[PDB]
Amino acid sequence: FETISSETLHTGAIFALRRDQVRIVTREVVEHFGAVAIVAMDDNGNIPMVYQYRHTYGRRLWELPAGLLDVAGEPPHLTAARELREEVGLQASTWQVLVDLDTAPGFSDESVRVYLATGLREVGRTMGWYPIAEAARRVLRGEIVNSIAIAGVLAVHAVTTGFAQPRPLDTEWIDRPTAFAARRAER
Amino acid sequence: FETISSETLHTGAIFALRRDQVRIVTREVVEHFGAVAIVAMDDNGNIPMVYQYRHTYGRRLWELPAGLLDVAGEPPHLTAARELREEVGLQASTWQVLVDLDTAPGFSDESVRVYLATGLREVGRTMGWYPIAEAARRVLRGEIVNSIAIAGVLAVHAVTTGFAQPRPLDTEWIDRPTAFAARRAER
Repeated sequence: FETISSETLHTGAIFALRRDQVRIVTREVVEHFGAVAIVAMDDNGNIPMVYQYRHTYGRRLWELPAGLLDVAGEPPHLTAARELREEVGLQASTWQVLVDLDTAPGFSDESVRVYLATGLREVGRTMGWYPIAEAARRVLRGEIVNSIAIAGVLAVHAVTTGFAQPRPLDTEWIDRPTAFAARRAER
Repeated sequence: FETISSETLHTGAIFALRRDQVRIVTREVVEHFGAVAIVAMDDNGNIPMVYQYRHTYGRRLWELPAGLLDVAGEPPHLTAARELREEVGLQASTWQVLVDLDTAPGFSDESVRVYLATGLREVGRTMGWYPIAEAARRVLRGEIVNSIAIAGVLAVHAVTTGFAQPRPLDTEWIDRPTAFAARRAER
């Protein structure tokens, strides 16, 4: 394919709208920072999940601890650990790549990297702990709909059943976003 | 929460950008038609998947047959069957709700309903057939990243392993989008 022209329609706080002419059709793309989420499994096979309000839906959704890659230069790995700390008060000795997901391939360039964190310590000084199998049944029951949470929960479920394995932190993130970050629209 | 004001920033072909002031912070939402995807499992436990180019990522991705709910009044169920036909030349005797997913809860109201279609007939006159277990391993291997495809594949995988069950077509779709459709910006 060929990108004829690129035009910015609007730049917001967390994303930008750009219209491209493609080889000829209009292709409006929502540039995004990209994000990271964490599936922190304890030694008993349970994971922590948060209950957060999502304006887009006008209600609260059960999700994995997660955050945007809105810190220029900060490694996703670091961002993920920082978020696990802030969100559920946990630090993990081990970090591996569970699954990457492209949220809305149809209109945005956001990609989310989900990590599997184990060897947990409770640090610091709404959320719930769910056994992985129950979290999985919740997904298949519609109680968990957030796309990042679905991927993470079913992915770790496939891992805890012996079906698959996690991955090295250095696993390539094929679609990690870069456009919105490259704009540096701030200051 | 309280929605103070709603302002439309831009209306496109498949989505609209609206900025809301929430109880006070800015909350830009991408209104979407919503979409449907189909996991058509044959009697041997294999499903068809398409290899489609996604401008947002600048490459082709493996996905499930899917389409937008851009047909006013048309039942998702109908849209899904139409898409299964057009995309992979299949008609299914049985239709059940596999899983619903909210793609990007952070900035868009799109929600996607994934159906499990069985009792297949090849009708009519790129895509591939993958055994469910292999499709599942592809996900956990990063070969399948589309969020809708991930949900569908791992969901049917949990079903084919006896872990969970599908659902009636009348299952409630909690976050089926309505805002963009309600605008009726056309003609």
